Amino acid sequence: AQKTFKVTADSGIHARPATVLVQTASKYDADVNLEYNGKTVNLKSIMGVVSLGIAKGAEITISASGADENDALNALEETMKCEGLGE
Repeated sequence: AQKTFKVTADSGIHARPATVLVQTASKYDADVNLEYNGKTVNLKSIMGVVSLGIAKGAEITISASGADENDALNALEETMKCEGLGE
């Protein structure tokens, strides 16, 4: 499944926020991906997510595919909202 968000954090997704998203994604069996502007990366890789240079105002899609895909997605959505990263 997938869900789209808008990035609202001023400094966008640098290493710190990227680490938060990966630590959550890392807890699930599903494959978890982050798409931005037509580029797709593993959400279980910090370097992968930082390489995008995602900034404030960006639209991103997160998908999960597997046995815990729907709880994986919920987790990430909450992670994202609690941290002020995106909504």
